[PDB]
Amino acid sequence: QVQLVESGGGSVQAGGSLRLSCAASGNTDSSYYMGWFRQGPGKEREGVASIYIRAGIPYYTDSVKGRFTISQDNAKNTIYLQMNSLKPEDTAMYFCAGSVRTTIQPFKGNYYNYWGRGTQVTVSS
Amino acid sequence: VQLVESGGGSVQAGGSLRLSCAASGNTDSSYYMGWFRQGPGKEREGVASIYIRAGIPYYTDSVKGRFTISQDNAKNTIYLQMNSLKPEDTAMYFCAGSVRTTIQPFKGNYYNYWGRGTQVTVS
Amino acid sequence: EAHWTINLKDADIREFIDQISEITGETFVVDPRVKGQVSVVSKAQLSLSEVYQLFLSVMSTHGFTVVAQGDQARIVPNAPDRLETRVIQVQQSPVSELIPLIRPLVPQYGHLAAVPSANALIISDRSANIARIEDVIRQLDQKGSHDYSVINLRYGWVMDAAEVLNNAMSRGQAKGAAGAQVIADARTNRLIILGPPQARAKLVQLAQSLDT
Amino acid sequence: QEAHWTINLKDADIREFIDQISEITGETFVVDPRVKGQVSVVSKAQLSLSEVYQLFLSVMSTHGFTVVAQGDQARIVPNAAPDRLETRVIQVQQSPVSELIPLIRPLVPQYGHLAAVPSANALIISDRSANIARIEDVIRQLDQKGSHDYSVINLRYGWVMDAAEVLNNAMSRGQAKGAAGAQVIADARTNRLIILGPPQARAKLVQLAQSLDT
Repeated sequence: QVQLVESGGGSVQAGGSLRLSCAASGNTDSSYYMGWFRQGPGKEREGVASIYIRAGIPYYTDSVKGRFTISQDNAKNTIYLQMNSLKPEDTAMYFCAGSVRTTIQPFKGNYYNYWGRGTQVTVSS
Repeated sequence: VQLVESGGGSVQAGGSLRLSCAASGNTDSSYYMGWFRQGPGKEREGVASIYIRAGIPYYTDSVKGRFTISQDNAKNTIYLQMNSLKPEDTAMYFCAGSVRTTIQPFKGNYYNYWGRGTQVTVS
Repeated sequence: EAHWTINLKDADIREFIDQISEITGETFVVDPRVKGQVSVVSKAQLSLSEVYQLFLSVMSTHGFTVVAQGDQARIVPNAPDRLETRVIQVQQSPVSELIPLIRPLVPQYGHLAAVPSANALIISDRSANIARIEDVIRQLDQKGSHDYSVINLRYGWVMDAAEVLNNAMSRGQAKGAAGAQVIADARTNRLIILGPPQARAKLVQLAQSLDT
Repeated sequence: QEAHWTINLKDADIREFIDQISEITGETFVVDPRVKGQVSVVSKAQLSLSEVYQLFLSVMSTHGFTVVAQGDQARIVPNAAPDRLETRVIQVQQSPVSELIPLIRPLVPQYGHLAAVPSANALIISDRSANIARIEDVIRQLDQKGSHDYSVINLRYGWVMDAAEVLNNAMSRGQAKGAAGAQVIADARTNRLIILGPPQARAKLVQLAQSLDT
């Protein structure tokens, strides 16, 4: 019973940056991972970044590695996604999900349980 | 099947002797050929052993670096050159053949074919 | 291209096997004598084969072996157990070169394996020693080609010489050539001296000094 | 007084080797039916019961088999390469075996085996007979020395066998009135040279290898 709220989305030009935020309502103590997912119009739901809460272990897809950075603040109960060198391919509805499983595939939504509403990210030419 | 020994004798301490052991009969089926010393009032305890196929010498600590076991597959004989001979080395020397691949080489039970003996005396 | 992340803390060995079976698809006949608790830390996402190599490493660490009895896999026992199994991502160095340098730090009860397909290390040890080993991997990872000098110690104790040489690479006690690294092989009582060629040649002489 | 055995086999059945281990050790083994093959064992040294058991494990490991203790009962089972491999027990005389392993491991392939028997100061080497003869010639050269302090040079653009052939050729062409025998061991698998000998002599040979690296 842990709701998630996303903010930080917006419209930017290529080579730009955005800091996405994901606030957890209850206590993350019953959830091992908190990841970021994105869906693009006519594109399937795909995972981009994931963080093992207990030790702050980050995981990224090759297409986002060295640009994006997944961070957390257990005090403020939020997880961040620092998106840099943004390409127009990065345009999608960004979702943030929590996982109550110890071992998963951090870039596949089936392994997650609570989901957020979303934040539109638009990168232009 | 039958082994003949020669080369024994009486020598002073620090001396040397070369023993020979000639084999006749079933030679192909014997992996090891050794040297055992049966002293008077002393147990039969082996001293030197040779793996015929590869000429692998095995020596007991008491004789190592002083004694040398060699062979001549053509002349079908074994040799034990005893050097730096101590008076403790005085014993009736026997030569035995083993038909086993694995064995405690310094233990007579592992040996089948045997010879008469050669007296070695160190004073 | 499925990649998995195994993270456990004092989880049942049977749960780890169920997770391996979920990933790999391979079914295991667990012997009843197979019991205990496992801690896994995945600093890297892993491939199925990479997951199977992890499984074997965990099994080996706790004293269990996999038997393939008529196309059927079976975990059977062998003859501190609050040991951690970590998957560490080596970034700039080929893992294979790294193992010779890391093996001296892993104890007899520990485990160390290479996953070249993922350029990662599977190490099993005590959590406090793993933190030390990762600090060594991090220091090593920087350098290009790890050329080393090996000093077999005759009078001195390797762990004494290692702590002395490393402490001497500081302010109160200076070496004169830093950027060098000392790795202590207790098993063979030898020091593995690393770092730049000039630096490394100085540290060698300092270890010799103690060998008097 | 402590019993010493000499295991010598040439293309003998694996099951015969196990019966011999069971005769020596006294330990009874439940051999899995999938356990099959031919083994060649060469004992250049006599071994104690514990030393014989370490040999057994080495032979097992070489052929892809593991020992399982299922309810106080030992069982040989197959576990996760040239046709006929030889296992040799080599006696190291003047050098502590533990010091020579690192130098010798680069010569032993992935399919091979190399273990130390420090209680007997002997090496257990599983490889093909032609390679064993080579490694034995390296052990012999290593043995007849004082120190085993060595330098490892990972070669970036040069070929290890070219550098090794050149460094040894510089060595053989001439050496000083003083005795400072150095050694070059070439690890082709990883492209590096292991340099051995006195500390002063070594540093010189190290620089000669770096000049050929291009």
